[PDB]
Amino acid sequence: PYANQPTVRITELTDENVKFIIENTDLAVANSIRRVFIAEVPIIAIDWVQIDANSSVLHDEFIAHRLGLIPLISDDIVDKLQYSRDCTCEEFCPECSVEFTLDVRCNEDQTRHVTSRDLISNSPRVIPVTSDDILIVKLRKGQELRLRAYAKKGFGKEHAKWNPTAGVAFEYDPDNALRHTVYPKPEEWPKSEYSELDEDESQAPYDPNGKPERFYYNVESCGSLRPETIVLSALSGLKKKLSDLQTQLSHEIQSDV
Amino acid sequence: MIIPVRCFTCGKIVGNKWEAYLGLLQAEYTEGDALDALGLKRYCCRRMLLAHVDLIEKLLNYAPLEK
Amino acid sequence: MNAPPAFESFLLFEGEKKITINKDTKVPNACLFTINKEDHTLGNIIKSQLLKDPQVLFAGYKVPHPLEHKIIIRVQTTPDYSPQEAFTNAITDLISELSLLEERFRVAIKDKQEG
Amino acid sequence: AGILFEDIFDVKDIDPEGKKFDRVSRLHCESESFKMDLILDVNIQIYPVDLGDKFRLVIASTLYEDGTLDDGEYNPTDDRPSRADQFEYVMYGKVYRIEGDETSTEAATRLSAYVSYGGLLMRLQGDANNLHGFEVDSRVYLLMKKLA
Ligand SMILES: [Zn+2]
Ligand SMILES: [Zn+2]
Repeated sequence: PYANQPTVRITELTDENVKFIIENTDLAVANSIRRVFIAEVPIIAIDWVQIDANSSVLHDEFIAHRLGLIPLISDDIVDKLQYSRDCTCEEFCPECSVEFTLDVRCNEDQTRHVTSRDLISNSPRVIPVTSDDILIVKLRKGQELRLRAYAKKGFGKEHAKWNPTAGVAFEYDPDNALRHTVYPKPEEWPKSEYSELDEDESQAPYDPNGKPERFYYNVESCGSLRPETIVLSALSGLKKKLSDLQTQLSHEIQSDV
Repeated sequence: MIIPVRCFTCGKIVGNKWEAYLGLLQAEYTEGDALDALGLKRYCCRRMLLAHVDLIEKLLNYAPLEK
Repeated sequence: MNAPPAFESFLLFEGEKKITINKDTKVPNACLFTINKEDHTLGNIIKSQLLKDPQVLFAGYKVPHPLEHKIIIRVQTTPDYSPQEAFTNAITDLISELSLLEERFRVAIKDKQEG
Repeated sequence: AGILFEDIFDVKDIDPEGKKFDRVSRLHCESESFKMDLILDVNIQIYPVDLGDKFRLVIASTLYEDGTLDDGEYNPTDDRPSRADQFEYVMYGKVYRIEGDETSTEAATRLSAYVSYGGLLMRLQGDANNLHGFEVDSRVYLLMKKLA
């Protein structure tokens, strides 16, 4: 009735991808960790946009939606920041938001590409993943775009703009031993990247005593958070949800008894 | 209209890869090779640039309301 | 025009209790837990952890409606073992597993970087 | 006690007509001693069965076999009565038909016991002497272990 002792083996570690294997844990635990990668990892993104001038061929909400999807480097100050709901200040403050300024006007005949590089943050650390550049809008001569934007702290449950990761690869039981999927013709299915069987055989022999374990992960960051920090933040957030639920359950038990 | 950020399915940044894709197509590369050069592996990401039609370039042929 | 706010899936509004404990009168030593603003991420993990307990006779969770944000976890245990105790033990178990996993993952990251 | 039928069976066929189900095969068996025909559906991927292998099939009203009803409810924590765990494959079902060879005046000399184990059906044909413990709509435990 006690906790399994999971182990981690990290195979690939880049600035964009972390490929790791978690052993000796439940399938539900692994899937919840995967869901938190997408849903419950806090990340800073633009949520409040106010436009002073927009002469571009894209309307105001178009460019606002494009701005909100621009990832911002939230590696360390995301934990320091507080949700605007939990912040004591009205509107926005530096302890709950990062302000952005955009001012682009096309004066030359050549087309003007408004990029994330033209986003200017009041913080030196929260940068739109520009150490190419994400295109915001193209400006013909005589077209102008000036706006102010505030970046809030949020997670992917509220909006996909706060999804810190690209496609999270998840896999368990590479050679089909638990038969959680049944192949009508196993011979015509490509072998997994983590398959451990020979070319001659298609799937592993059925294991009645087996259970899902050794879950293969490949979390691809979108640049807002380092891909290793995504897993750390996910584990911390899942543990925080469990701890809050435990506190409220303890209060409920004491009150009802 | 314009190259979308954040590929619909997975969420990879593809808004910074349209001009590079156009250049790779213009110089040597085929579309499949150009997509690989940009690191667009998942076909959800590949269809973002492969099926993109850049109408904003046609929209820039119209004079602005204010000179 | 009837779009619910996007924060309505995790934010508790005024007067909404996070967890409600109600006994199940059909079976002895059985309880029903209603978690508000919670989804499969916590429900599935709690159900899986409760099944590891030999003293838990029944452990299941469900979302009654996807458009609503609520979890019902039904826990039945052996005599002289309250389902609330099993729930608390499962949560502590999950926290202990997550802490160990986080420590080991940090050690693995340190080993991979320059090592 | 609480044991309704016990015999050593030998598998004669696995799928005489065809493999109707991937995980379920139909064992056509004949017993020594009592000389009784057996048709049984057995989960194969869980309990593989080959052709011409002996197994001891025991049909009992209760696993405890000391004379207490099982009440038909699942409880993993019932090790206390020391149930019959001497078998590799244990099934739990209900007999739904007892067909016979009786004809008006004369009594039935051969009986057929039809049992559904959650959907895996069993027919046990033989002389009425050893099948008289079966009653329709009664819970039955199937206990089979392979023999060397
Ligand atoms: Zn504030
Ligand atoms: Zn994609």
